[PDB]
Amino acid sequence: GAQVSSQKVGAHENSNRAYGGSTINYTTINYYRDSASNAASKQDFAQDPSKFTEPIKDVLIKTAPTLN
Amino acid sequence: GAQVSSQKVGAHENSNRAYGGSTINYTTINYYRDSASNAASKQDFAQDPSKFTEPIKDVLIKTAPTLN
Amino acid sequence: SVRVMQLTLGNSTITTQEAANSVVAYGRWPEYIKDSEANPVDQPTEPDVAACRFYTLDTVTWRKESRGWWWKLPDALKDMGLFGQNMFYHYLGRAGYTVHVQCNASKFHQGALGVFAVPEMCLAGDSTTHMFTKYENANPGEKGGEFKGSFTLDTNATNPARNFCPVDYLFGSGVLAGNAFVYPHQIINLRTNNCATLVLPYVNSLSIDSMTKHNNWGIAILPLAPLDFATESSTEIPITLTIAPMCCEFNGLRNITVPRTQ
Amino acid sequence: SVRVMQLTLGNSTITTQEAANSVVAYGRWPEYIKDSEANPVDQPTEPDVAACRFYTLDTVTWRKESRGWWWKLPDALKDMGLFGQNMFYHYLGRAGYTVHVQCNASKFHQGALGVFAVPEMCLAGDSTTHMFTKYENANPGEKGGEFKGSFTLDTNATNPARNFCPVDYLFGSGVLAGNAFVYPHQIINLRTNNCATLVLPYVNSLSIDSMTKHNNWGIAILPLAPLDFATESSTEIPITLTIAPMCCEFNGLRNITVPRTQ
Amino acid sequence: ANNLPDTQSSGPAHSKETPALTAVETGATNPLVPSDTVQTRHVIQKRTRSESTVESFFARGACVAIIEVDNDSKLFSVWKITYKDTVQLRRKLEFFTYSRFDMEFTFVVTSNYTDANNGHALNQVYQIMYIPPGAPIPGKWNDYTWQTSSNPSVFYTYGAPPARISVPYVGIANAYSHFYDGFAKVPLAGQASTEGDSLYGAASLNDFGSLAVRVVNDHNPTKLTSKIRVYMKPKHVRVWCPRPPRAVPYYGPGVDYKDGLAPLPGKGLTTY
Amino acid sequence: ANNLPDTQSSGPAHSKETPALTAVETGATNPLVPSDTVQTRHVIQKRTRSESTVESFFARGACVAIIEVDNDSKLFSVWKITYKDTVQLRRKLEFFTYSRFDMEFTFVVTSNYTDANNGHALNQVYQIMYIPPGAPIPGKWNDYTWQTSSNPSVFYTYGAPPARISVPYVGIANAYSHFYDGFAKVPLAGQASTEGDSLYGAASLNDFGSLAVRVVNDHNPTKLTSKIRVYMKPKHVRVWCPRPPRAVPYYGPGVDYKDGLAPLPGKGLTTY
Ligand SMILES: COc1ccc(OCc2ccc(COc3c(Cl)cccc3Cl)cc2)c(Cl)c1
Ligand SMILES: COc1ccc(OCc2ccc(COc3c(Cl)cccc3Cl)cc2)c(Cl)c1
Repeated sequence: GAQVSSQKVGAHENSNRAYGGSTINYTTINYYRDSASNAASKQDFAQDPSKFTEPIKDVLIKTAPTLN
Repeated sequence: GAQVSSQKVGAHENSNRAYGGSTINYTTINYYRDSASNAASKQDFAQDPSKFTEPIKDVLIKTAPTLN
Repeated sequence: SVRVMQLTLGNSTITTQEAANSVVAYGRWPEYIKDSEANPVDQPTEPDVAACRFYTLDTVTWRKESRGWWWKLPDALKDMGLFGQNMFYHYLGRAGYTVHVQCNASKFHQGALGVFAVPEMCLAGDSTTHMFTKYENANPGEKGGEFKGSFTLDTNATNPARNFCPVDYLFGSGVLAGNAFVYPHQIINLRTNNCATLVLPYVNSLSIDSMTKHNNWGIAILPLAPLDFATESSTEIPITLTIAPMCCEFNGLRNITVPRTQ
Repeated sequence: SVRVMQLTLGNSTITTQEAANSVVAYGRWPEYIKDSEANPVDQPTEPDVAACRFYTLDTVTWRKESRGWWWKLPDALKDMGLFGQNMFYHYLGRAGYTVHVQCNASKFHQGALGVFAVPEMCLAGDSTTHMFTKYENANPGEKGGEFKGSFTLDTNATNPARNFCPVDYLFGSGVLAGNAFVYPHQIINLRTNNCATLVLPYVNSLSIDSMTKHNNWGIAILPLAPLDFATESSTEIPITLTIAPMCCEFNGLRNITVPRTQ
Repeated sequence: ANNLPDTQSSGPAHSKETPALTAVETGATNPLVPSDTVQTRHVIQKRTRSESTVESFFARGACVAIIEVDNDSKLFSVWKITYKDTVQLRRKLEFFTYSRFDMEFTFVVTSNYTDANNGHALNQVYQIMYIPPGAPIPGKWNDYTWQTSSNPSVFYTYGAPPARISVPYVGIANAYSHFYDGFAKVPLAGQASTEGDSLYGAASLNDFGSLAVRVVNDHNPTKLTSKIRVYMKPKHVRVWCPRPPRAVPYYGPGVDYKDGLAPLPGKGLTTY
Repeated sequence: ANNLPDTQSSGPAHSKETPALTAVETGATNPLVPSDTVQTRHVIQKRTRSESTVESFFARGACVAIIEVDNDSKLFSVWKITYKDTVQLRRKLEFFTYSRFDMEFTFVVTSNYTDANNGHALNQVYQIMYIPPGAPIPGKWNDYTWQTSSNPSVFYTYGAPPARISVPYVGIANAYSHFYDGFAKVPLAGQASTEGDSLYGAASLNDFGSLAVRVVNDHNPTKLTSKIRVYMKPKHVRVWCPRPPRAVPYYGPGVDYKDGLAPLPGKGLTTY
């Protein structure tokens, strides 16, 4: 039940282990039945800001005149 | 996600385990997502000192006259 | 074009020749409750055309000295035809809205109105007692309320007003008004448009709620650039508000609710 | 449309909402010297974005009594940032230009400005001595010069002005102004447009020349229909001139040139 | 939590497309990038928004309460669960109208002798009992309620690493409401003014219950005080409807204000 | 971190190749080995440079600060983060101009009664809060800043193994500069001498922020002092541009000197 993800290496050691292998991976295993007990995975996604930045009914191009 | 490397055995015990097998290997597993949390692998490489010892434009042979 | 539109809901139609597009809040169009998000088990009532139509609330007048106006939904529509009837006869109710604010002037007038639709628009009170505003004052109905230029604490201990004291630059809630642009909005700049149109989906942490106890949306109108004309220190232009509920569905029918007033 | 544009050069952008198209002189867009037309053999410098950008020269004011204005290129840009530096550090220089003249008013104003780009715009002097205008007077820089309504001969023999005397209807050179339309131009008629935009390629009988000794283009602005407003005998509207050099390449680098002044 | 787009090189322009001009009346923000208004070079973008994700923004244990017990009714204390007793976490949560997450609670317990030269006590054990709305609240530091046959309790031994427990999403709605524009009651026509009156913006009188804390050891005449600092961290976070942040000082559980109403300093219009 | 080459046997020579002669004016070092100037035997080399790798050279926890707090404003202390408060680690880092690495911080905490026969206190808990440049600095040992809703804090219980945390490469440049030949400001022509003046060799006024340390327990009239010794170890190390090491005593954060300017002893030219 182990989950193996890879790390985003910031500072690199003068090793090939700093660039590949299990040496740039980390392992995770959940010990509790309730999902609330789990830690945060932090592999979180993003989205389009459009719902806030452009909640416009008739879609407009920046090059084209906004007021038409 | 375990990384298995071999050790450089210095003092040898009167065992065959001191010369082979998993007995001369060591195991590693990263527990943290951030690479900063990792220990140092210490399997570090070397390089050519030439950039410091001979930062000369026109490469010269030691047997041959330096001033030509 | 971006400027000419026609909105038809039920037996009511609205036309405009100077629009600046329309905003659909959070990019969500109003919808009915899906079976996977349903909660009350009884068969809902959906008045449809009888409730989902354009209702014109009272016209307010904009002057150089105006600070702003506010309304609460569904509150402002509680006395509107069959929408109000269904609201009071049912324990639970849900609806989206099409808010159409109207304000025309001339080519020699200036001014800009910021029209904001705020989910859970909680306003600040007038006393040192927290959350002291009483039901009757929090729910003015179609006449709504107004913003003030400053905070004035009610000190009458014998007869506390128990009312709101929404200061304009503090957006009536302790936040800076310039940041209110994070909420769905449009601007009625007199040199550009006649109106502002916002389509609001139902927003809440539940699929359906009590319309009498809870107001889902708040409409705030603030003069971003004050009204000015030619040389007439004296200038007044009306601001009419027309709102149409959408996808109305009610649950929990019983005897009619008659709330306490004034 | 023919009326809305945006020009971007380097770190500068110009927008207009009331254009009347743009003119590309002689249908030629500026370009660099080709190897088949090259003359100086040394490697050229091409500042690119540092020199090829929009520089705004001083704003002049148009009144009912104005006769006209004129500028010389590259002269008017000699003190403009890194363009001027490269001009003075090199023996030879070449450049094209994008001239953008700006002039907005209102719907109750009238007037028309003729904007002409003239190759080898030689102007008439003020004395009986031929070709007597001195270098300092012929090269006013960014402030340019003005047209006059009549010719007035300089008679001070002790201290001759040695200046130009450009009469407006004679186009400052002994030709009738109405025929100046044979030169690339645009008209800023207040009831139609805000500006005039002209793209000028490098014009000369050589591929490259001395920018300090020789002015390739001349910009002449004449009121074709005088400025008039409502009933205000008093009316002033500014005319701003923004020019951007294009495809600049210089040859013959040495110590900097410091020309004599005033 | 990802990458940002590269900057593409952009040259000069002379066209009828004008991205610089717009009309903010529509309610939209102009999506311009540098190359729209200036000449740009190609830049390979390596910066990411990994730390500004909704999760990383809240992934910190914030203090929400400091419960105090004097082991010489103060032999036990009760804290009504809330996030509004402190200001820092509260302000961050209020950037949004609704939220849904799990909670991690860490308890830092400290104690000391009030007297510099008097008294002595053996190591203390604390009991932190959660009393869900409805359960009997302790009247004495040692009454029957502390049997916890159903209420969750945490027994902490002084000196041990801070205690820590996780709580699931416990709301009775599909999300937690940071703002509730309404009342729990509707006053009906005809009833006395005392009737149907409730607080504005309040839901249940007892939303999440409270914590009852006590020292389990028999109290000695020695003067001792203990403090339990409660730290809470939202994990597995989802938030809805952004709102402008609090600009003036908080004045209670509501959006009420009173004091620091002039937050901005003076600065000349033409002063850099 | 590897092997050294074997010595090959070398016999006598009588040739026109003269590796012994050179010209150091070129800026190069003569790469001779023993067999170039003497007769050598074959030696199979087994020694390696495993311990002199850049990583192994720095792989040690060095003391960079000793923060002191007196639990009877001294109830809390603030330490501006730096590696120049001590000399040993600083001198090693300065063998290079630039560096890039992660950091491991270990905190050794000690405390004691000032009085041999007076006072008593229960076990202490410490809070080590990191205040990034910009965050509010504590004014009192117990003001709102200690809520740490966003700042990283470490709560240490006295007597527990030393606390330890890791920090990533946090520089705003692509590498840390051990030397900065410049200023943060350029004085412009015309401005008052008070204007545009800044320290030579200084970048930001607040590079990495600081640490705020305090004892969380309520202070007792007893006289107590605690000291937090901060140990830092660079891990995942990369360094650029070697420099000669510091020969004379340090005199501040800069390369300034004043006192021990005559480091070398006397020795006869012809004395072994
Ligand atoms: C929108 O932001 C929110 C929403 C809900 C919150 O509190 C809900 C809540 C409900 C129950 C418990 C009970 O948790 C505990 C238990 Cl079982 C055992 C021991 C100790 C605790 Cl501590 C704790 C918090 C908070 Cl603090 C912020
Ligand atoms: C070239 O050599 C260098 C470069 C940078 C350095 O310091 C950078 C630095 C930045 C932030 C922190 C903050 O670290 C901490 C945190 Cl998050 C939490 C708790 C405690 C600490 Cl301690 C610590 C050090 C040092 Cl000491 C030497």
